[PDB]
Amino acid sequence: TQKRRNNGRNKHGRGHVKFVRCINCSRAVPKDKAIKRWTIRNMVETAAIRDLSEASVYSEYTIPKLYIKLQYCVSCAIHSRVVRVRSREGRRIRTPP
Amino acid sequence: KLRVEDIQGKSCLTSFNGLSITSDKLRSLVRKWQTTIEADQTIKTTDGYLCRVFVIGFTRRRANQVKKTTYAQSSQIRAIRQKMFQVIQNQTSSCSMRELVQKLIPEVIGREIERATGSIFPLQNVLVRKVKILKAPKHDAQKLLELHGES
Amino acid sequence: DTINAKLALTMKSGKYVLGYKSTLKTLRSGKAKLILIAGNCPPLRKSELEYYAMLSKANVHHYAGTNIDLGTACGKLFRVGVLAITDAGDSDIL
Amino acid sequence: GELVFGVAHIFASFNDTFVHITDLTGKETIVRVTGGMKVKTDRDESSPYAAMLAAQDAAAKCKEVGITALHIKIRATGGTATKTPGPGAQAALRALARAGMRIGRIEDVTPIPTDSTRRKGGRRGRRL
Amino acid sequence: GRMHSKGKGIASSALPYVRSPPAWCKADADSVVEQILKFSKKGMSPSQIGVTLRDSHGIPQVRFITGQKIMRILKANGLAPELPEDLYNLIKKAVSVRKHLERNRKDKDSKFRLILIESRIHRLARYYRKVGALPPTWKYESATASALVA
Amino acid sequence: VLAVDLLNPSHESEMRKHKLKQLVQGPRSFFMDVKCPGCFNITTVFSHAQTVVICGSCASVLCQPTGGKARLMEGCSFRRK
Amino acid sequence: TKRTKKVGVTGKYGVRYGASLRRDVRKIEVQQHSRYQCPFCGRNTVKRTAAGIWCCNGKGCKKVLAGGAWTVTTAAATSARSTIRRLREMVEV
Amino acid sequence: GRGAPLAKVAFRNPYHYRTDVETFVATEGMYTGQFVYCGKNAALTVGNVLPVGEMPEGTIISNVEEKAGDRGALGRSSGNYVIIVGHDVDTGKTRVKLPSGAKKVVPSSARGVVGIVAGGGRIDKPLLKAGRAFHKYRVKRNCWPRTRGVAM
RNA sequence: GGAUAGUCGGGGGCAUUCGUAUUCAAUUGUCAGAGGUGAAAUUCUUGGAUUUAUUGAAGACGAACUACUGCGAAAGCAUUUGCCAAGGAUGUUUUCAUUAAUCAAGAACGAAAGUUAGGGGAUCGAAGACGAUCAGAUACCGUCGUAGUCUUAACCAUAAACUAUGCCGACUAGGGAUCGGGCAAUGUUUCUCGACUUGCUCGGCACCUUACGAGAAAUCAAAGUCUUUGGGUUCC
Ligand SMILES: [Zn+2]
Ligand SMILES: [Zn+2]
Ligand SMILES: [Zn+2]
Repeated sequence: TQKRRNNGRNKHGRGHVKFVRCINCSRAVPKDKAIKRWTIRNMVETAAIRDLSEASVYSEYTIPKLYIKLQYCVSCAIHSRVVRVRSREGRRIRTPP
Repeated sequence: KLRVEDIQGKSCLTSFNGLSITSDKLRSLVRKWQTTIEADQTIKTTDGYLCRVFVIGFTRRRANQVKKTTYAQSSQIRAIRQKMFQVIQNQTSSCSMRELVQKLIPEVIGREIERATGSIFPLQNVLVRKVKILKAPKHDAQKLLELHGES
Repeated sequence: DTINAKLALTMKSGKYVLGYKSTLKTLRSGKAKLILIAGNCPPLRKSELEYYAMLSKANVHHYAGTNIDLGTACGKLFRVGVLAITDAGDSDIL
Repeated sequence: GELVFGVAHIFASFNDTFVHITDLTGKETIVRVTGGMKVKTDRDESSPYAAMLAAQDAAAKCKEVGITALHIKIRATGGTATKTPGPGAQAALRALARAGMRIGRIEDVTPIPTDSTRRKGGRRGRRL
Repeated sequence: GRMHSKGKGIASSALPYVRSPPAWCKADADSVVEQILKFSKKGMSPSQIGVTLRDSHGIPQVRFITGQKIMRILKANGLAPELPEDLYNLIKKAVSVRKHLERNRKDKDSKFRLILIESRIHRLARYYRKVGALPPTWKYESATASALVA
Repeated sequence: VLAVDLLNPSHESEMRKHKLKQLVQGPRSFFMDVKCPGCFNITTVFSHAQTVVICGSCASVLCQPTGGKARLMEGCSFRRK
Repeated sequence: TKRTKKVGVTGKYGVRYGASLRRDVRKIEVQQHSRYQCPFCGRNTVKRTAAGIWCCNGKGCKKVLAGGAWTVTTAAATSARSTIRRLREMVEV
Repeated sequence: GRGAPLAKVAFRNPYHYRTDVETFVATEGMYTGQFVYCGKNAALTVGNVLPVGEMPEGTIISNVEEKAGDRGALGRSSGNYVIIVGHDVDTGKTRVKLPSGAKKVVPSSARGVVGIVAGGGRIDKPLLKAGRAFHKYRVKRNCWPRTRGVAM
């Protein structure tokens, strides 16, 4: 029974896709079949901005930030709750929440 | 990057050992739904210096563009990289390290390349991401002595 | 276009001769306007042919390709070392 | 104009944290303190509390040496690894700021690979 | 469908319903014939010359005026090539691919393309042999394909 | 819909259709006559000409072969018939 | 007639020396005794001699080429010539 | 007794009315009647002899001198070559990579022949019998065959 | 089918340029732990461990841009540049005129792993080596590490080699995105053309709704036009 029309991943007009590695476990996962998530974080805590401003120079200069991308396999994404099992009708909703 | 060259009475002189943009800036510049053009070139200045310069640019959305695509064809990318090449030679030919850096602080390369490449694609945020030196002269003792010593 | 094309136009309506002895005869006569030299030619022969064509005011073209490729473009089963075109005919090779 | 600047290469990993204070050049390191000697259980080496203690001990050592201003350079494992700052980097940075030392030029120097060699796991990962 | 491809392109030319020369085009049906003969004396392709009369000379489809095709006109006048145009062009392409293959020994894609061209040239040769446009003994040669093209 | 005059399609509908998909297929090109900006001769050129046309009098390039219609550069007036 | 399935030129060796060794000798022997094109003449009249000497027959291009033991040119020599040419062209300017 | 071919090259004596015939180690691609050039100002062409300090990095050479004037020591067997790894202008010395993988520093005046020693891959072919081994070492020395020590 | 014009493509081969990452080597500043795990344990480290600074070497690999996007008959193809051969679509009042579809047999290509040798061997890693683990672990876990992963020349011939869906031809409903081409805009913009937007059309990758229609249903624009059963043709 074909659960998903995509068969679990988006791939059309192609025969092979270069695989990548997971993060929590580092499993072999296809590039499209993986789960891509964005975690844009700051270099300090929300409560550490005041301490940094008191103990910084350069006239309260803008604190930088870190952009990193995470690739999760199916099992790790489900376990880490970044991706969860949905109902049959709700599976088709590809729009992010 | 500043390499220490000479030491003279509890004071060490430095020379330009290269420049690069920070990782935060580079990651902020690179984004999805756009095309990035990267070009490099090994250039020889007036004196015996070899420098590999790296320049990265990004295509610019016009304004009223509706599609979130704004890509560029491979032929257009090659033409832009050719534009990147001819402008680098033009702006570094008759320039020493003094004049090369002097054009480097205000991004003269970027300002004078966006106009040239505007006939192919708008482009934006064209910056010299890195420059690496490879061949330094023999300690440049007399040249550094003449250049420095003020105050 | 290409020299191979232009040679293709001249073979239907044009005067050309093959080989080294014949091209020397055409150059000595003076009716040879164009000479073509294969890439893998003897350098002494190339210098002699260039000297002959310089004296006879004929054009010299040492185009890319060995004598096998030249002969194949010439329409022959054998190897051709040098072409002497005395009349292009209806083409614009000259 | 009475500020002298050093460099703190804060190593951050999920298993341990390192506080490495040098001058403006990475050479001639003033202090090199790991988080494994402020606690003795071999389990909370990367804990924020242990990073708090290690960084403040380094801060006291730097203060007695005579180096107050510190440029900050956080670096994770990098390469083929998690590539995320450890839990102790934030605590170490907070302790350096709290101990009376000026913090400048926060930067990340995590080594990025251009699709480097394979990583351990054997195409199935660290299956648990 | 494409003979040796998955494409389904339908690009072609739609000949007009009219079968007469334009009003101003007083081609007089003989100056064009002389122009065609001159264009064939050099040895240009019948398709290429027909393009030249369509673009530069401004001549309509040559049949509507001369009453005969380009191939038929030159055949009647005697300037008939030894081989058909499509046959000669395919042999040229096959020869070029084999010359590239003998140099580049690690091009399996080019070898596959050569095999497709060899299949196409053989089928066309078989049709021409059946139709009688060529001598019955016209066995295509791989070693003397250079002879056949030129 | 369910009642369409296929024998006599709309003129606008035929225009917004492929040259082959019409009721009767036909060319969409045209032959035009061009005069040199500084001469008096006439030349017949094709809309989708593949080769560069050279005027017999003192003139520049008559047209530039593009993918579709040939580019016209010089200041000439063309008549379509 | 085919006259032989596998051994080819090696068939002079009979049943001895081992099949794998016989096949390895067969490939190299074919290369050693194969004709090659003369880059200066074009004729396929280049024969091996003394494992490194290659001579062209005929009344022309009587030169002797210094090549490999079994082939006129090897991959290492071709790559070396290519990189030498690239270095020369990049050092002339 | 040598796998690689040898090249007899005739030069012109710069001081006397005479010609000198040399015995270069043949480089692959060399032909009789070819013009070879030896000196500091020679071109980077296969078969020419140049100082190691006058050549770029990564070039493949053969018959390389360990010291300037010993007339060739390194990379002389068939199919072997030496790669110029780098240079050092101050106290001019060139770092090279030997066929065995060793890295050697030589003065930047030692001469080397651009190219690879002719003879290709000779050891790829099995000797296939004692007769070929006998004939190979007959023109070399009395070292074949060999009796095992445990058999004595 | 063959030309011809502008193209287009992460299509193929050869040469060639760049990138940091990993490991290793020298030297330098320093000393107590470093690694690892859920917790450990093994191993190495006051002889200078880990970390950090300079230089060099090795091979592997092209992150971010990387997309329900592109190319190739499939397997597969992602750094720059140059050369060679080729390919589809589009435009065309270009040429021949049935030259076409399907394939038993017959042949080319054919992931990864496996084989023969040469070169090369950084990381990972079959086999294997140790230490917790449960009653037994012998397997998962941590470190090391063999064949292997790279390339050259010869082999084979299979996988969930998948769209679990043979190929060619015709017809069949509504929408919006998307790649390539072409046509039109007294529309915007740019130091003669390019970028953006809109409309039409052809050729692809697809998506949402609906089910006249099909099915045992899941579902399907084909798996529809089939008890109202027959367009042509291979495999099973
Ligand atoms: Zn995982
Ligand atoms: Zn004109
Ligand atoms: Zn010869």
